[PDB]
Amino acid sequence: LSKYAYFILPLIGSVTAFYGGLVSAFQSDTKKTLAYSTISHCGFLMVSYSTGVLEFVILYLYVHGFFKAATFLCVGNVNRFNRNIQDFKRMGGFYKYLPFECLASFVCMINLSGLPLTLGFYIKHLLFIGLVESYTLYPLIFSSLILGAIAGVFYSYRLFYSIFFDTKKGKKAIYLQASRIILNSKFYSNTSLASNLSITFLVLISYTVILYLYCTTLNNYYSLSDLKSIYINNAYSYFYKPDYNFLNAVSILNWFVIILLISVIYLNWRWSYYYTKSIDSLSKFILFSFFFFIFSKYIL
Amino acid sequence: MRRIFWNFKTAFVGLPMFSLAPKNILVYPIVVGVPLYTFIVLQNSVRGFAYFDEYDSDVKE
Amino acid sequence: FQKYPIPRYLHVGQWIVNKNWKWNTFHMFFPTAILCFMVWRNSMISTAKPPNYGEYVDPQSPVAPKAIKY
Amino acid sequence: SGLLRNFEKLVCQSQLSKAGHKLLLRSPNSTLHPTAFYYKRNSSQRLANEMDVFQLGLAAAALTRQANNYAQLLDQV
Amino acid sequence: YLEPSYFHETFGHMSQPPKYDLIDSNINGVEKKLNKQILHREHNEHKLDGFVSMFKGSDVAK
Amino acid sequence: GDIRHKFSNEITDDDYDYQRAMHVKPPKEESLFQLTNILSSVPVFKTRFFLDFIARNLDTNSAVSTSDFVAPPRVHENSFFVYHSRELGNVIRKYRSLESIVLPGALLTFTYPLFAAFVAIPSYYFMFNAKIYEMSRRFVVRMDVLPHLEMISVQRIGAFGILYTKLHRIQDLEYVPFDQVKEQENYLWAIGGHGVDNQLIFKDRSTGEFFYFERQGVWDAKGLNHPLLN
Amino acid sequence: NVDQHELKAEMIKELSHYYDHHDLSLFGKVQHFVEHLLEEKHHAKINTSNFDQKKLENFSESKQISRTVFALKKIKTFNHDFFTSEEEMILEPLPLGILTYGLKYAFAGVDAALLTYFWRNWNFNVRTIGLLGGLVGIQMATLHIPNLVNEVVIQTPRRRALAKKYISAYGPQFFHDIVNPKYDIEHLRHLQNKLNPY
Amino acid sequence: HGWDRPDVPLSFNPLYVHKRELSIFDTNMWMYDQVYPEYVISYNEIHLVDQWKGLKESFSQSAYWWAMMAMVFGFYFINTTPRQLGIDTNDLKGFLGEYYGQYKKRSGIRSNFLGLDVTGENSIIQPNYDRKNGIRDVIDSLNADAGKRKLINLEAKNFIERVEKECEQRILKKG
Amino acid sequence: GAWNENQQHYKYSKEEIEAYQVPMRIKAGPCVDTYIPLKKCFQENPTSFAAKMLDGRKGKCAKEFKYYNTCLNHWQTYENNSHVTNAYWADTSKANADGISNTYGGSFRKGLAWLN
Ligand SMILES: COC1=C(OC)C(=O)C(C/C=C(\C)CC/C=C(/C)CC/C=C(\C)CC/C=C(/C)CC/C=C(\C)CC/C=C(\C)CC/C=C(\C)CC/C=C(/C)CC/C=C(\C)CCC=C(C)C)=C(C)C1=O
Ligand SMILES: CCCCCCCCCCCCCCCCCC(=O)OC[C@H](COP(=O)([O-])OCC[N+](C)(C)C)OC(=O)CCCCCCCCCCCCCCCCC
Ligand SMILES: CCCCCCCCCCCCCCCCCC(=O)OC[C@H](COP(=O)([O-])OCC[N+](C)(C)C)OC(=O)CCCCCCCCCCCCCCCCC
Repeated sequence: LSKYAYFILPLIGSVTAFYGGLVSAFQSDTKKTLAYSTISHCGFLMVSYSTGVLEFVILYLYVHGFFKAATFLCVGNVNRFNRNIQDFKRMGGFYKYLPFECLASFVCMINLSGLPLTLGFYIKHLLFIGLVESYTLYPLIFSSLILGAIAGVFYSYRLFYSIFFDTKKGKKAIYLQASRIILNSKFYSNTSLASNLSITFLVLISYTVILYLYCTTLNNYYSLSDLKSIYINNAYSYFYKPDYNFLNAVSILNWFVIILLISVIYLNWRWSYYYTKSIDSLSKFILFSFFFFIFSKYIL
Repeated sequence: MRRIFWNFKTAFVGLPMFSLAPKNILVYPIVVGVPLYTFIVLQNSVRGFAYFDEYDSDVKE
Repeated sequence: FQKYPIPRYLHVGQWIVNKNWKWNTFHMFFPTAILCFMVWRNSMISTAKPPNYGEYVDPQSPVAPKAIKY
Repeated sequence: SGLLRNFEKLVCQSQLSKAGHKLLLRSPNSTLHPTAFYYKRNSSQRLANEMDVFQLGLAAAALTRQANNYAQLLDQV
Repeated sequence: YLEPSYFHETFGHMSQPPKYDLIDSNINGVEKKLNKQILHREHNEHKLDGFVSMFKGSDVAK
Repeated sequence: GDIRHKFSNEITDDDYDYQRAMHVKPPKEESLFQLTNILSSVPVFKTRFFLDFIARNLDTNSAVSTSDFVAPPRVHENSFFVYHSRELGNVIRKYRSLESIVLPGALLTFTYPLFAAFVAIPSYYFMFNAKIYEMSRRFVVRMDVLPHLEMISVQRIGAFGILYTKLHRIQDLEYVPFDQVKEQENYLWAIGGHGVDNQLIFKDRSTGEFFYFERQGVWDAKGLNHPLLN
Repeated sequence: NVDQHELKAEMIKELSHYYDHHDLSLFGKVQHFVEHLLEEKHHAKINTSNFDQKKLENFSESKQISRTVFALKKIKTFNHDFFTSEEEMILEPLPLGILTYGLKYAFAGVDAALLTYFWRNWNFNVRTIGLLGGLVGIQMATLHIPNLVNEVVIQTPRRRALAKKYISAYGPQFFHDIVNPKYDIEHLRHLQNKLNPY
Repeated sequence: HGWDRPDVPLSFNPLYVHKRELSIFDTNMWMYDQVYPEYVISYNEIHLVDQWKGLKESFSQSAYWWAMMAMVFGFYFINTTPRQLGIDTNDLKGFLGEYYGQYKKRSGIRSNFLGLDVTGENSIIQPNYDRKNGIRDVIDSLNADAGKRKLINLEAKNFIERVEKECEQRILKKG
Repeated sequence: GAWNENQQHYKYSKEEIEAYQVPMRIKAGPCVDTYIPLKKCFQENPTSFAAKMLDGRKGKCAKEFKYYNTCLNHWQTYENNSHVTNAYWADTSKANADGISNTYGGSFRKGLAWLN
């Protein structure tokens, strides 16, 4: 029943989401990257509340909390291995020294950044399902929401690749001291077995709880308990029985994400022996995608 | 650790064991099991295997 | 961080390990559990829950909310 | 380089490795002669001011060839 | 596999693998042709009735 | 320095074999289901028909370079070879050939060709113009010198995978320093100038045409050490 | 009033473009136009009086079981409240699983890789085009294969068991009357299933 | 390992020597410490000399993001239709009904239950049942949108009934 | 017959709605009559969230879910005007000519990217 809320929650939420995601896409520190990602997701939570659907707010909160916590633990192990240097400009090649951290960080980042086919993608899609279009500042709000939703790819890819699979930008003492032949044993680990088990169980329980919440809310049979709210809008109609225009708009968003993925994967910012072969791979991937679309839709 | 030493396929515990165990374990079950079981099953059906259909089942609503 | 000596007179918790920590854990957990059990009983005396599934509130029953008779 | 394909017409890299062979490359859109690059009418300034003897000779030869061909065509009009 | 809606939105609807009952083979002759025509008419009428029920049941809930 | 031999329960090198699919290591043994073992054990691959099929398909030996010196066929009777691209030119031509099938295929097979074009326009202008296309336009696929004209024949790649040769006067050629073209084209040199020599950039000043040469391209000493080219 | 079949045919003609037509590409429109000529004619009135029925005594027990399977399929097509969920699943085509879907998309990927290889190397000849055509034809046939195997091996025993359950409860003559084209479909819509607890 | 390291040196906490007068005009402007004293506010972006230069730089560089937001909005504006969003029209006696019911009953300005000759208006926080501002604009917009959606559904029903009647007339007329 | 009606054509009272703990979101819509038997059956058939999330027929709750799904389809279509919107999307010219809904058709713009 507040006009101030109606005006301030979506605008501030969208501005915050855009700002946080954009700054996180440029941060070289891991902890600062995750802090600005948290700022962006808090803005998205504000927007989700402004949509009038509280179930979406609960789902977004749970997904963001679980995967942000797991990513924080992974980057904390990385920082401890790097001896309290949080910037990834002094990292790279940590996949071998931190295998579990690499793989768990991959999973938690693809879930956290809302990459397609993931729970983050589901929560962002739900956010865009219920976004009201009657706001005076809707242009700015929607543009900020789009630019903050596409910003997850950048910071997720940058963090993961720079930490684990970039060149060895770190110091020689970090790598050489952990790679001595005497240390080779069945007990060898640059992290703790307890840390690995904690992160694994955290991810498993997060998946179980998020799936349970999705089944309780997003299923055809709505089984969630009362949220004690009498303001019921029609945002669930577009989740259940959407029209073609909304599907095409979310398709626009998906193709923006795809183009950004193509950019981050294939852009060569530095000279390499594989520069020509990278362009060849891009060309053959484009042709293969076109022919795969042709065959899977028409021929068979 | 447990550096096992085992002549595979030339030893009593191995391929000869695989070839030998089924043919000897399944001797009495196949020489006194089948005849006894057949006698016990077929001694009832001196006149037939038919099930005398009590509770009708020949009636439909 | 490399361990450094700590003054013997200082009652600080830096690198403090008690060799008898198991009995201390026992005698700090179990009585705490008993205290919390007593507090839990006391608070369960004053506890409200909505009706279960298949149960409705009779509006004329004393349990139903009441209005002031001026 | 090819499936269910024969390369009889393909030029061998062994042939290409020898200097002085008699192979000629024919490429699409290959303008190998500048016969029309430096011909322009309604020049603002002198052709000598804007062009040198090489370009002027190219243009003059092209114009002479075209005029002679047209004069040849004049014999059956 | 279970929520391919992203592929439906992003790449459109692809050609599903062929699913058919092949149950009409039980009967043979002109009866099969007549029943197939009846079933095709029923399917078309069912799609039309779904459309008409969607466009008519608007004021049922009051 | 390793002391795993001193202990029994310590991990062995045979346990570190599942990591071979993830860690590069010299081969130790061939597994039962390895591709080499499958090909060398199944007798159907020993038959002549499979051997003949393999020996007459895929890449041909005629296309394999047989020397470290190559003389491409002359573009003109009097011209002499100077410079030729090797693999970047092939990749550029194969990438620009996508416009000959994918672009018409997009028109004839996409439900919304206007949507495809509306997404491709910013992709080109913001990412792909400075990545591949503009470098291809300035890329010198081949360079020969016609001495009678005292000019250079530069063969380049055009939009749909085309090839076209242009003639440029030698006296009109100038050297363009990278620092001279550094700031005005930073994006191109950031994402699309790695395969070409940024320290060897030339320009036909009559038309303002830029000549970029591949770093992996081959130069002929005889053509380069010519009085026309000094 | 008017004939309901003719009225619904006219309404289909009037409203087909509203619900039965989605957006298509140029090649999609070409395929739709081609298939429209090949599509079955939607006839409002179908002459069922030209058919002569054969009594059950001619048919064997297996043929009667097959015909009552078809009768149950007809009822499920007309009356949607007749069968339970499990009976409908027995009577419906079996959904295709990961084997079939991965098979189809592996075929599509192989075709796409081959076509990419042909385009990049310009390997387009009569032999190559024939190979592509044969490959796509074989792939289509062997993608039709899993549905046939599913239907026969799994459903057919289940459908025959369902029919035998229904034969002993309704009547072979009842199902023979149902499969007859002259049977009133309007009466079939309102038929109450004795074998459904509802 | 491999060397007997001495204990952690006292140089790990260097003693700070005050070389400057601690001005009273900088009171609590410094975090005071005997090791590593600091200014109370850290300026990592000191390449901007002032806050006005910082504002100018921020607004100059934020123009790129303004342009990008404009491009995104234009792309979604020439390619997307506004949706049918609003309150659930099957429940109008709820959130919308209660608002207008409260503004209609005016129970906050009734007489005192004891005759104290004071009503709700006699307070700093007092009711105003003739205000016509605030969330009422949004409530009116939601009610109008619900009415519009109901009208669209009614028009669709009328259209389908008209089509059915026209088809019946067409088939019956020809005979 | 009606989509909002359940199998037994029984209307549920306020006390029954309270006792069966109908969520407010369902209560706002018109599908309480079809939702209540489904929830009753699910209470009588306690299944894990995986069973609900995976089963397409909802297992034992088949008929109740069929009625509730029909009601949900109609309810979310009418709350969305998705039938009219899809009719105008399939053929914008024919829908305007027929006047399916002039209120929606007078402010409908498909978009350049979607076949103009
Ligand atoms: C990139 O951000 C920015 C940040 O990061 C969040 C920053 O930290 C900072 C730094 C800020 C400080 C240090 C303190 C300042 C505090 C702030 C809160 C500044 C925040 C600034 C912004 C959020 C940027 C806003 C600036 C612009 C130019 C808006 C960007 C959006 C567009 C350009 C889209 C253009 C919209 C158009 C053309 C609408 C045209 C109208 C129609 C098409 C009609 C449609 C019909 C309807 C019914 C819809 C109604 C629409 C209306 C009425 C339009 C109104 C909307 C508008 C936006 C005008 C700055 C400067 C910044 O810059
Ligand atoms: C009037 C002009 C007509 C021609 C315009 C041509 C513009 C596009 C030129 C580039 C075409 C090549 C890129 C797409 C290749 C096919 C991909 C596919 O399956 O699309 C399905 C769909 C076809 O489905 P559809 O268009 O029938 O409908 C469903 C899709 N929606 C609802 C979103 C419209 O293709 C597209 O949506 C095409 C989008 C192209 C956007 C620009 C791409 C630039 C980057 C090029 C590299 C892309 C790599 C592969 C990415 C996808 C796979 C990971
Ligand atoms: C020039 C080219 C020449 C060659 C062209 C290609 C020729 C064919 C090449 C081989 C492809 C064969 C395709 C047809 C297969 C038909 C299968 C069938 O009948 O399915 C009926 C169906 C397929 O099931 P379904 O997945 O479709 O769904 C069944 C229905 N539901 C979902 C309800 C369960 O059933 C089965 O396949 C039975 C399952 C058990 C099968 C046991 C045998 C071993 C195979 C196990 C599965 C596969 C494991 C390996 C996977 C791959 C690993 C790398």
